[PDB]
Amino acid sequence: VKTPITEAIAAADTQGRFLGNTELQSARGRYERAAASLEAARGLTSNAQRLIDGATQAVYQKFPYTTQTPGPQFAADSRGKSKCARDVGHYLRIITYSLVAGGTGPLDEYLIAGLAEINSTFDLSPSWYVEALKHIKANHGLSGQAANEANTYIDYAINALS
Amino acid sequence: VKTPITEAIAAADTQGRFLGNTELQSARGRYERAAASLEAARGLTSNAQRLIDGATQAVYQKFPYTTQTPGPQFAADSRGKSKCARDVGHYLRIITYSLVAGGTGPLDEYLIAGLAEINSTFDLSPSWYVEALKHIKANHGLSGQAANEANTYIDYAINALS
Amino acid sequence: VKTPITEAIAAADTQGRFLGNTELQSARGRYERAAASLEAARGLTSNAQRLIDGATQAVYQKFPYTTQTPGPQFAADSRGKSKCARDVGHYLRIITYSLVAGGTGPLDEYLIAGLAEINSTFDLSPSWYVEALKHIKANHGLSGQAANEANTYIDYAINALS
Amino acid sequence: VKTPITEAIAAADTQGRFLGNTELQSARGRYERAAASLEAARGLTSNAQRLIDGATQAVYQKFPYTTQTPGPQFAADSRGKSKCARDVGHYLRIITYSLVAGGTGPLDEYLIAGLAEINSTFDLSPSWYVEALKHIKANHGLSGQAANEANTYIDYAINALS
Amino acid sequence: ITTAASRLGTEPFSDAPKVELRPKASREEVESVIRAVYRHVLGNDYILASERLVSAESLLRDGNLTVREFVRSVAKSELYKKKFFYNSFQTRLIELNYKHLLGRAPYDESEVVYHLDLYQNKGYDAEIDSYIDSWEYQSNFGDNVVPYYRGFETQVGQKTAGFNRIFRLYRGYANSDRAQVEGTKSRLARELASNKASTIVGPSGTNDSWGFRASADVAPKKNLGNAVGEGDRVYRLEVTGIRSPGYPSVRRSSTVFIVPYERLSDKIQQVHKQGGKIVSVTSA
Amino acid sequence: TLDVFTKVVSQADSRGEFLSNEQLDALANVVKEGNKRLDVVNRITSNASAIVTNAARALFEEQPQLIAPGGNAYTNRRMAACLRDMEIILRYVTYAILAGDASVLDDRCLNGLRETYQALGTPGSSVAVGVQKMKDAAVGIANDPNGITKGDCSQLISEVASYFDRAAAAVG
Amino acid sequence: TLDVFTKVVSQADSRGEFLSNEQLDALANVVKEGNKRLDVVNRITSNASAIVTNAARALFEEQPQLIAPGGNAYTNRRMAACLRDMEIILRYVTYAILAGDASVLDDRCLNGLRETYQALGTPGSSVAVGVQKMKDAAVGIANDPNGITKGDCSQLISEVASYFDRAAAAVG
Amino acid sequence: TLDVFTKVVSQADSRGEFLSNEQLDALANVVKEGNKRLDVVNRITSNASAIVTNAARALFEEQPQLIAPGGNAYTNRRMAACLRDMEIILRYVTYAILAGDASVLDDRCLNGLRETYQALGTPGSSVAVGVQKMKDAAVGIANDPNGITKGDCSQLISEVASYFDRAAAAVG
Ligand SMILES: *[C@H](C)[C@H]1/C(=C/c2[nH]c(/C=C3N=C(/C=C4\NC(=O)C(CC)=C4C)C(C)=C\3CCC(=O)O)c(CCC(=O)O)c2C)NC(=O)[C@@H]1C
Ligand SMILES: *[C@H](C)[C@H]1/C(=C/c2[nH]c(/C=C3N=C(/C=C4\NC(=O)C(CC)=C4C)C(C)=C\3CCC(=O)O)c(CCC(=O)O)c2C)NC(=O)[C@@H]1C
Ligand SMILES: CCC1=C(C)/C(=C/C2=NC(=C\c3[nH]c(/C=C4\NC(=O)[C@H](C)[C@H]4CC)c(C)c3CCC(=O)O)/C(CCC(=O)O)=C2C)NC1=O
Ligand SMILES: CCC1=C(C)/C(=C/C2=NC(=C\c3[nH]c(/C=C4\NC(=O)[C@H](C)[C@H]4CC)c(C)c3CCC(=O)O)/C(CCC(=O)O)=C2C)NC1=O
Ligand SMILES: CCC1=C(C)/C(=C/C2=NC(=C\c3[nH]c(/C=C4\NC(=O)[C@H](C)[C@H]4CC)c(C)c3CCC(=O)O)/C(CCC(=O)O)=C2C)NC1=O
Ligand SMILES: CCC1=C(C)/C(=C/C2=NC(=C\c3[nH]c(/C=C4\NC(=O)[C@H](C)[C@H]4CC)c(C)c3CCC(=O)O)/C(CCC(=O)O)=C2C)NC1=O
Ligand SMILES: CCC1=C(C)/C(=C/C2=NC(=C\c3[nH]c(/C=C4\NC(=O)[C@H](C)[C@H]4CC)c(C)c3CCC(=O)O)/C(CCC(=O)O)=C2C)NC1=O
Ligand SMILES: CCC1=C(C)/C(=C/C2=NC(=C\c3[nH]c(/C=C4\NC(=O)[C@H](C)[C@H]4CC)c(C)c3CCC(=O)O)/C(CCC(=O)O)=C2C)NC1=O
Ligand SMILES: CCC1=C(C)/C(=C/C2=NC(=C\c3[nH]c(/C=C4\NC(=O)[C@H](C)[C@H]4CC)c(C)c3CCC(=O)O)/C(CCC(=O)O)=C2C)NC1=O
Ligand SMILES: CCC1=C(C)/C(=C/C2=NC(=C\c3[nH]c(/C=C4\NC(=O)[C@H](C)[C@H]4CC)c(C)c3CCC(=O)O)/C(CCC(=O)O)=C2C)NC1=O
Ligand SMILES: CCC1=C(C)/C(=C/C2=NC(=C\c3[nH]c(/C=C4\NC(=O)[C@H](C)[C@H]4CC)c(C)c3CCC(=O)O)/C(CCC(=O)O)=C2C)NC1=O
Ligand SMILES: CCC1=C(C)/C(=C/C2=NC(=C\c3[nH]c(/C=C4\NC(=O)[C@H](C)[C@H]4CC)c(C)c3CCC(=O)O)/C(CCC(=O)O)=C2C)NC1=O
Repeated sequence: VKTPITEAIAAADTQGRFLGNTELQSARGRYERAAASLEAARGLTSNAQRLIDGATQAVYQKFPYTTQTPGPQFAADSRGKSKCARDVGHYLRIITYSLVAGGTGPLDEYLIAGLAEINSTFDLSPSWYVEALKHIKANHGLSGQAANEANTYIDYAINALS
Repeated sequence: VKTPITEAIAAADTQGRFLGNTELQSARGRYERAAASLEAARGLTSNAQRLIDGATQAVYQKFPYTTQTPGPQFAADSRGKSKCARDVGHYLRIITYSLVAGGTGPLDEYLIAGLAEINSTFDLSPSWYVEALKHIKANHGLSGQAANEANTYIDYAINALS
Repeated sequence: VKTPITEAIAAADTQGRFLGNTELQSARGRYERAAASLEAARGLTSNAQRLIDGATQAVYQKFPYTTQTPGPQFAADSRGKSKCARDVGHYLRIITYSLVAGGTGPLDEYLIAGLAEINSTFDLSPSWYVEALKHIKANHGLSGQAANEANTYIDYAINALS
Repeated sequence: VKTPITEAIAAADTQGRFLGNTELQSARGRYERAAASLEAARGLTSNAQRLIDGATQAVYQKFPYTTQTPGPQFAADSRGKSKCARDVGHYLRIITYSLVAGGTGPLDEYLIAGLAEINSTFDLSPSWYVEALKHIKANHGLSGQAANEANTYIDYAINALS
Repeated sequence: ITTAASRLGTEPFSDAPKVELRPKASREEVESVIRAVYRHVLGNDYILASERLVSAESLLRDGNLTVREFVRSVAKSELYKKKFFYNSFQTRLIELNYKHLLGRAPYDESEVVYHLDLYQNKGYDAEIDSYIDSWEYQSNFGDNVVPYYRGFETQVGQKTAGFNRIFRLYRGYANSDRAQVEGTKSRLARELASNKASTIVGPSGTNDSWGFRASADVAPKKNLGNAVGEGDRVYRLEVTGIRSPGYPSVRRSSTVFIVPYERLSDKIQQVHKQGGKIVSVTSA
Repeated sequence: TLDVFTKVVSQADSRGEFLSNEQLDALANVVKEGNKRLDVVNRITSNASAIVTNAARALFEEQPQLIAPGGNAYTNRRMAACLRDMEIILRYVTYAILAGDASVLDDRCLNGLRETYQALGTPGSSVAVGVQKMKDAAVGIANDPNGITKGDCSQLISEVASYFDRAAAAVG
Repeated sequence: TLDVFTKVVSQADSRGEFLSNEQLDALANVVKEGNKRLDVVNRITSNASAIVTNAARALFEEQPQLIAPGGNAYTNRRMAACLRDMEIILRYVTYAILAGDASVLDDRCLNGLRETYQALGTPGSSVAVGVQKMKDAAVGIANDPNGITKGDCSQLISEVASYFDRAAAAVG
Repeated sequence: TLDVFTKVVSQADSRGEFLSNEQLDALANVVKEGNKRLDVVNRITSNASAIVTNAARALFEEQPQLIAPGGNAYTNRRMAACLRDMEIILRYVTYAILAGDASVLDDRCLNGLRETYQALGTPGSSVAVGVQKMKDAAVGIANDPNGITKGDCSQLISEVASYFDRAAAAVG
């Protein structure tokens, strides 16, 4: 995983030297950033049931054919819609993981590695989850400097989908 | 050279990816550290003629034989003492360089690379400059948080001598 | 270890070929050299207690501060002077080892590998043992062509210190 | 080329160190060997026309078919026998070269490199030149220590043919 | 190569023993393997004691480590990047990693194309893993054998255009490859996609003139014109350094001349009067 | 790889004197504008893939012969490579914005781009238009205030417009 | 890689005392027998290829099933490899004769030969027999005086017969 | 890597004739002066590190701008580059003295030194002064008799002064 604490560690490991002031200043940049990021994670965990209900209904109204077309890949049957709230319910965990970790580590290790690899096989269009995250980007209800911190990881996932 | 801005750059270069929030938080750790480090550099540049006079006389009183023993390596003649104030006058530049750069880059690139390599050849004992820097460590006159920042680079040079 | 017998062996090993006349002539160069080198080792082993007493007292008169300055590194206390005769008593073994082996093998493997590595840490100045060996170089009492051959291993150790 | 002088040089080059006493003893092994080897070369250069006449006639009596069988490879025609004295006249040069150089350098660089490579193509049986050299081994006329030195390079060429 | 190796300066590589790593541990042979790794991989740059990577070495003493895993670890180290990767172009590096890790100059441009799409998708640290985990590495270098230059011999399957890109890579044993006057830029990025093979220039003193690089818009190697000469033999002679009369007379030193046969004998006499040195004439 | 700080360091190393007072006064201003520098760099990489596709369509409309057969960007491979590359300008531009210096931009993405095209056959001019179509959209993305505090960064945004103009004019 | 000299050196290093007088008296004898050591080593490498083929025919007669199909040394390739292996015994034996010590013989040609055969299927006993057939011919080549000065080297030739017996018994 | 012997060998190989009698008479003289060649080579490597530091101080006094800031040998690292290197002239010179030929000196330490400096910025004069300050001290170290038998080696010492002058004039 990648964390700007461990980013300072693994960089000093390859040179084989002690933690100088170069790696040390990377730590307090992570520390005081957490105080604008931990209540950025509290805004998402409190609103957990709102957003996965909101983004799933936003996908169906954006793409009206995905409720009607017969196929496993789509959401015509009940299982599909049961797998719908599982998927976007899985996205909001990693965003709260990567906000709390303070880096794009959990987004790298758990979501986007091989994400373009599976979507070619199961013909899941990535533009489905683009509109899903863009609903969360506009309706997460967070405000201020802390909100900006929660806004980048949403946009970092979108550029990984495309 | 090594700078926790460029430490964030060269790390993101080998992975071949954009500047995420992992590398970005390493920048503001360097930025707000400079405000306790730039007037830590102003305390040394204003007191430039004091410390190189102070550390040079502190070396002679610590090692009284280095003024008496005949040799080029020593400070018996006048050009030895002329090369005395050149050497410790060269140390205080890099400490003010590495305080302003905010990393141990200029200490790496300009002072300690091959520093143990030359001292075996010219039989310059490194314990001479250990006592020279320890006089600067006690008589710099810096106070507060800024002093702590100027105190590590003095101790980082001492561990490189030994 | 390095020996001009084994120097002929390890060279013929990498080419994967038999001991030709190229490697064979390196052997008798070692053999007839031993007859001027074995009684060069007998001149040192018979005079063992003379030289370690002579070189240790020569160090104190050259550097008079090393008996007065308080520190573990110096010879102010009794256990310093007990460690004094241990160190130069350890040098004369390897010179008699490298004279008998006929190469700089034991000087490489047992003395000078990491010799500049430890002296930076324990602040033992190498110019101490330079003057120690130079007393042995002038007072070993050996004569003739055989004496000259030994003279090289003393000078080979000095260039390794510097 | 390979010479136990240059064998001492190229070995000290890869370690990046000076010519110690390890490489130096390989030189005088080459030097005093030359005095039993240079008049070993004078015994061959004075008897040049004897041996190439002797070895060529020894080949024909050993293999009587090589004078009768029609082919370019054989010695049926005149230009075969003209190429006969050229080949064994070329062997005696390199033996006098490798005796004077004191190593198997010229035997390596000029004779046996690719010697088993060409004889598969031109169907020249190596057992032809085995009996050619064995006549030179018995009829060189060299005696004493010098003869022993000239005897190895003949046997070193035979093992390279087989 | 011998009596061309004296001129080109490749006589030490021509008779160079393989170091290996026999599985019995000994400090000296390990000490001489380590100099053989850092000399070839870092291009005869020097390593100081802070630059030694002494923690890399501890693993090497143990049986499990193999020169091959060590050569992966020196190139991924930030020391090696500080000399080569930061102060250079990415195509130059793809060209450069074949010189160190594989030992040969790049054959085609298509080999190069594969690396970029690997470098983007998986990073530089997985690019060096693809140089090491190649069949051409495993065939000629074992796990316990140092990479050496294979540019000279046949290494069957090589193209000869790559025989001469290796002489564009290093200028002698003595050189750093940061110490060539085109240091930062890729010397072979133009040659790889023009798909021509430029002229071998050897190093200094053995060759009187080392100062020849291929220009941007230079004369074509094979020509069509009879060139006034009565008999068609046409030869293409280039000069290296011209310091003849100044500002209008020489606007461009190192210009390539194409001179036919019957005035070739006077042409060499004009070039020497100009103080220029000839690296090559070539029939076409 | 150089900073604004190590720009002053390597310049003060060549004269061999201590760092002057106004240089520390100027670098103290870079600390104050340091938080605006993270405002502009974070806004580009969030809109990185959206500005690659949007500048690609405006390029391949206005020069239609590229996609067209016989063009340099016709087949799906070359096209993929060219499209992929337009990030590599933006990869090395946003390095230089966060560095505040054009040294990282020069020796990686500028040192051989005008070199590599004569052997490749790609038109230099076409690439410049592509980067100049990034510049008016990258400045426009960082310009507009929506949910950020209002400040003034016209002295800082002009550095970004200089960086694309450095990247454009070195090729075409 | 150890000598007779560095055998005494590394043994005297462990006790940490100076080299005793009789050890220098013993090593002075090795100088006197040093020229006989070059007599014996030069005689083997001159007859190296002649003793590989001659010991091979006596092996492959007396165990005919090896060359025969199904045998371990049947096909030309394995057969070529086996021939090479025999020399490699002689390569590391004549190293040990010129070294005067069995340390070089042990860690290269002895340390894994009895190891490598269980995975290979080669017969250890057969290999041992082949090695022995070298020993009675290698001793017999160095024994006979023809054109050399007569001396006594029975205390030195027994070292060579010990080296092959060390090489034989460590495998079979 | 060539000798005095293999110089005559490769020259006699090109003509394709046997070695003439006076060439063996000349090489017999090299055997007689062979022990003086080991006298001169052993004296340099014993005083190797003492003549590197002593020639360095005389260089860096008489060109003070080098270790002054802005100079090519200013910082500690490059300074060790130069210091480490001055052995490499002496490493390849004493190879050539013991070889008796300048072939090893030419293709390692001479073939690219005048090449490598235009890309490096190291001045030519510094190298020439540095090696020419070694030469008058290396000749002076091997000249004086103290505890050796007196002989005449002026025809041999002039080879050493030729080797440094070959190393000096090929760079500056
Ligand atoms: C894009 C707007 C235009 C374009 C792009 C294009 N380029 C190529 C081929 C190459 N591109 C490069 C570029 C770089 N290499 C580097 O190392 C860096 C900095 C990190 C850059 C920017 C190189 C080296 C090549 C050569 C081959 C390679 O991919 O490795 C192509 C493919 C062309 C071909 O295959 O012949 C394309 C399509 N070309 C256009 O048409 C656009 C105008
Ligand atoms: C100046 C900062 C550096 C420098 C320059 C230098 N140049 C020469 C010689 C020549 N310079 C040119 C240049 C051009 N000719 C052209 O047609 C063009 C394109 C418009 C250019 C740029 C040429 C052709 C020459 C030839 C020699 C002449 O003067 O006619 C020298 C003299 C070299 C000599 O050996 O005499 C020098 C010194 N040198 C430095 O050290 C500066 C850093
Ligand atoms: C922790 C991060 C993470 C995510 C997000 C993830 C998604 C993911 N969704 C999948 C399938 C699926 N994904 C969906 C979701 C959708 N399809 C639609 O029709 C809608 C447009 C859209 C939802 C808005 C559906 C319905 C399936 C089942 C498709 C099938 O079974 O073929 C699959 C393959 C099968 C599976 O195990 O269920 C994966 C791996 N996996 C992960 O590890
Ligand atoms: C930019 C960083 C930098 C430093 C600091 C540096 C020091 C340095 N000091 C040196 C010598 C010296 N250093 C000293 C200094 C001292 N000796 C004493 O007696 C005193 C105890 C002590 C001063 C307090 C003296 C007197 C010399 C000359 C010694 C000689 O010539 O042998 C030398 C070797 C010769 C030289 O060029 O002058 C170096 C390289 N070099 C560097 O590149
Ligand atoms: C410098 C060291 C050196 C030697 C010695 C050498 C020998 C040599 N002799 C050859 C052929 C030959 N060698 C011989 C010699 C003989 N055949 C006989 O019938 C006689 C028994 C015997 C002479 C006593 C003949 C007749 C040929 C021509 C055979 C052919 O053309 O097929 C060939 C292949 C063709 C060639 O270029 O001429 C080589 C390479 N090459 C070398 O580079
Ligand atoms: C044995 C064959 C051999 C030679 C000859 C050799 C020379 C050599 N000198 C080098 C550097 C260098 N050489 C010098 C030498 C000097 N600079 C000055 O201004 C002084 C006048 C002078 C010393 C008196 C310096 C200073 C450097 C380092 C330059 C730098 O780091 O920028 C380099 C570049 C690699 C490196 O520095 O790590 C090489 C290859 N390398 C070899 O393998
Ligand atoms: C020579 C082989 C070759 C092919 C076939 C090829 C196709 C190709 N079609 C593209 C876009 C496109 N492809 C289509 C085609 C379709 N979209 C639809 O809605 C329909 C379902 C479908 C046609 C039946 C459209 C409409 C675009 C423009 C989409 C956009 O601009 O985002 C693009 C990206 C942009 C471009 O340059 O125009 C490529 C590379 N490229 C190649 O090099
Ligand atoms: C690395 C993570 C990180 C980020 C992203 C960051 C951004 C950041 N931008 C700030 C301010 C600001 N940022 C902007 C930026 C702009 N306003 C405009 O109208 C322009 C269009 C645009 C520039 C193009 C402005 C105007 C301010 C006002 C406050 C200040 O000067 O810092 C501040 C001041 C403190 C605060 O907002 O709580 C923060 C935190 N700080 C961090 O620690
Ligand atoms: C499966 C494929 C295969 C083949 C063909 C093969 C041949 C082969 N024949 C050999 C010997 C032999 N080969 C022959 C055959 C001949 N000599 C002559 O005089 C005749 C001209 C010629 C037959 C027409 C003879 C007589 C021996 C014994 C020679 C000796 O013992 O020195 C040998 C070496 C000793 C041996 O094990 O018997 C091999 C390896 N080996 C293989 O693995
Ligand atoms: C320098 C010390 C050293 C030795 C000795 C050595 C031996 C060695 N013998 C091998 C194979 C072999 N060796 C033999 C040998 C024999 N077969 C018989 O029946 C006979 C008893 C015997 C020949 C006298 C055979 C048949 C193989 C190959 C077996 C197979 O691959 O199936 C291999 C396998 C791969 C390869 O050869 O490249 C090694 C490494 N390696 C070493 O580093
Ligand atoms: C059959 C049993 C037997 C052996 C083995 C034997 C060897 C033998 N080799 C001798 C001499 C010698 N042997 C050598 C051999 C060499 N020196 C070198 O440097 C070369 C590399 C090498 C030849 C390649 C030399 C140089 C001598 C000097 C004395 C002489 O000329 O005989 C002598 C002379 C008398 C003595 O040493 O006591 C003996 C005894 N004598 C015997 O009765
Ligand atoms: C200052 C000018 C000068 C030199 C150079 C000089 C050298 C010199 N070395 C000599 C001897 C010698 N020199 C050596 C040296 C060695 N042999 C080896 O095998 C070793 C590797 C090497 C020592 C490391 C030996 C062994 C001798 C034998 C004679 C003696 O003991 O002097 C002799 C004795 C007289 C003579 O040779 O005519 C001379 C002249 N004499 C001079 O007047």
